Amino acid sequence: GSEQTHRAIFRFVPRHEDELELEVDDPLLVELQAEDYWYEAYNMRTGARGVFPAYYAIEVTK
Amino acid sequence: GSEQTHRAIFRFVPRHEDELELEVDDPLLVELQAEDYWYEAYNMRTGARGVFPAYYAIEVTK
Repeated sequence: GSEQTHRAIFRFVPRHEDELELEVDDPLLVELQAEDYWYEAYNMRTGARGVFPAYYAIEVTK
Repeated sequence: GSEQTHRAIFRFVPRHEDELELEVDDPLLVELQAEDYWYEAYNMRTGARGVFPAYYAIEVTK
């Protein structure tokens, strides 16, 4: 119950405290697709939670 | 030497004060391509300066 929703496609190294670090192909569970084009999610590989630029991830087919 | 170096390909709405807002197709002059995958640049359309995620722009070969 509650599974992967997206996948990171680009390396994202945070510059800000609220951001989620991403490594290519990281499995993601996106909680919100904010209006300002930022995604709020959990990185299923690292377990960390944070935000990142929307275009850094693609949708995974349920 | 203030010629265009890149062009934004994705919409980027800042969440942090040091970021540079981007609209698809904005011509950019990237001053620094930082090691943490963030670009420091000048938006030639708005005249604003700031940083943004590297993968949000492509390099012009003109």
